[PDB]
Amino acid sequence: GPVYREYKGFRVNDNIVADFIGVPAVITPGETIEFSVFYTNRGRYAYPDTGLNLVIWFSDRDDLRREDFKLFYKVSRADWQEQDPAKCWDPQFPAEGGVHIACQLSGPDGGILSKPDGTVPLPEVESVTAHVRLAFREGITSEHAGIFALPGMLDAPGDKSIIPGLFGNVFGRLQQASFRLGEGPSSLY
Amino acid sequence: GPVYREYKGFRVNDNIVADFIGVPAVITPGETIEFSVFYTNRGRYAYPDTGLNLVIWFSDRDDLRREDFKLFYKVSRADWQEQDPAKCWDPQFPAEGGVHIACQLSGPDGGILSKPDGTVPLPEVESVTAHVRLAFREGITSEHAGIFALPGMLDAPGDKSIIPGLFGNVFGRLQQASFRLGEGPSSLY
Amino acid sequence: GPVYREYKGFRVNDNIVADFIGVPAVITPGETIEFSVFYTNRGRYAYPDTGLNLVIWFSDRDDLRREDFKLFYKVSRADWQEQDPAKCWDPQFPAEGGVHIACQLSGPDGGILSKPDGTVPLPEVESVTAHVRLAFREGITSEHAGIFALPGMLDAPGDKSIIPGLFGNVFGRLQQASFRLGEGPSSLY
Ligand SMILES: C[As](C)(=O)[O-]
Ligand SMILES: [Cl-]
Repeated sequence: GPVYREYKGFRVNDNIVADFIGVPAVITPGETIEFSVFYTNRGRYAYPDTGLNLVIWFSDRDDLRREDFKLFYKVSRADWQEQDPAKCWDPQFPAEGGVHIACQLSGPDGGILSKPDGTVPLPEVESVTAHVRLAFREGITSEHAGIFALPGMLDAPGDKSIIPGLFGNVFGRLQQASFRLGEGPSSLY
Repeated sequence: GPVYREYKGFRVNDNIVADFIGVPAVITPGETIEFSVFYTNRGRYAYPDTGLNLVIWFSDRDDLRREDFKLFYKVSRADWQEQDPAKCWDPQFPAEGGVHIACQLSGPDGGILSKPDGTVPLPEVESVTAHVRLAFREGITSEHAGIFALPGMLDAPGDKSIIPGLFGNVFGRLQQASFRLGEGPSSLY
Repeated sequence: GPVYREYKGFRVNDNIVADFIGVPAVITPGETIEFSVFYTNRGRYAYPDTGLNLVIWFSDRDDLRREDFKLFYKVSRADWQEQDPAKCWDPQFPAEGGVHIACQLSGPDGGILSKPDGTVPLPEVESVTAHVRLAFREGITSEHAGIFALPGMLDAPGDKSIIPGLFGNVFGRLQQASFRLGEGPSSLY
C-alpha cells in the first residue's frame, strides 16, 4: 500500500500526477477551446480504478456555477461525451474569496487501460487522457482563474467515491493552469 | 527546517516548483504575448514570505538587456503593474556565451495568501501566480532562448534577499521554457 | 551510480525528466507546428552522454509510419536538421492497437553542454533542448495521439545504445503530450 498525505480531510498520493497541454493563458468569453490533460502513475502501486476530476475556479468572483460553461470530453480513445452536471461537486467557496466548481470526467478509455468490468486501472508509468472542450458563456469574465486537474483513484477494488459527484476515495497531486477569462493583451509597444 | 542543496553558491529547495502556461515556442519580435506562471509548495515547510523571479536568457548573443523588452505582470488577483528595472539583477554572462536578465516579479497577490504587512507566506500545497505580458523590441532575434522561473523565498521571518534586485534568500526549483525569438516555421509540406 | 527501475526490460532513471513547450492540443493535418522539448537533470549524477528520443504515437490506427510525417529538429543553439529515418526504431504495435514510431533527436547542442568529442554530458540542474518542427501529411487523422519525450543517456562513457536507432542504454522519465490530429472544436454555444 502507498503512502497518503492528508489535505483538508482527504487522502492524497503525490505519485499520481497530472499534466496539461494546450491551455491558453487567456480565454475569450463565449469561445470554445480544446486542451488535453492526462494523469500518470509516477509510483509503484497499481490502482484498480481511476478517473479524472477537473476543478474550475474564479478567485475574484464567487458567482460562477456549472451552468455558466459548456464542457465536453473524451477519455483517451473513447468517443466524445458531454460532461454531466450531476457528476459535479456543489460550489465550494474558499475562505479568501472566489468559488470553485469541481467536475468529474471519468469513464472507459477506449480499451487501452480499461477493463471489461468498467474499471480503468492505472499500472505504473501508464496514463489516462481527457481531451476537453470548454467554453464559458458570454458576459462572464475573470482576471485570475484556473483549472485544477484532480486525479481520483479507488484505493482498493470495490471502494466507493468519497466526494459526491467526483470520482475516487483517494486523490492524486493537484495540477494547476492559471488563466484570465476576458480580453487578450493590448500591444505593449 | 527544510533540506537545501547548494547550486552556484545559493540554497535551493526543490519542493517549491514552478509551472508555465501558454508560453509559445516561437515569439515574434515586437509582438506582445501573455502567459501565466505559478510557484507551488510541494513540500511540508511553510515559507513566511515568497516571490517569483523570472530570467530571460538568450544563448546565442550577449547584447540583450532589460531595456530590450517590455514586461508587465500581475500577482494572482492583484492589479497589473510594470516590472521594475531596478528590481532586476545585473546582466549575467555564462562562460559559454549568452546573457541572462533576472527580473523580480514579487508583491502581494491580492489577499489570497498575502497579508496586510505585505508578506506572501506559502503554506503547503498552495501556489502564487504571475500573469505576465511580454514583448521583445523589434529587430532583435534569438535562435535559442528561454525563460526560467526561479521561485524565491525568505527562509525565516525577517530575512533579507541575497541577490540584489531579486526576491529571496533561498530559492525554489528552476523551471524552463525554451523558445525561438523570430519567424515561425515554413510549411514542411 | 544512480538507481534504475525496470520498465519493459529497460533501465529508467526518473531523475532525468522532460518538458514540452508549445505543443497544441489539436494539430491540423498537413500543417507545420514548431514546439520545444527539453530534458533536465533533476538528480545529482552527471551523465557522460545524453540525447533526446521522441515517440510519435497514434492509439486508434496502426498504418502510420515514419514516412507519414515530416520531422526537423535543432539541438539548443546548433543548426536545424532533418530527423533521420534510419535513426528510428521499427514501428511498435501495442497489443491493444495503434502504433508508435520512436525517433532519435540527438547531437551536439552548439557547445553549451557539448564538448569537442561530440558528447553531451548532463550535469545536475542542466538541460538540453530540441526545437522541433513537425507536420503530418494531409488526409491522415487521429482522435487520440501523442508525443512522448524519452531522454536517452549513456550510464558509462564506453556504453552503447541498447535500442537500435535510438540514443541511450538507459532512459529518463517519459513525458507525454496528448493531442488530436484533425479539425479544431466547433463552437459549443
Ligand atoms: C445564477 As447564474 C448568472 O450563475 O446562471
Ligand atoms: Cl478563446
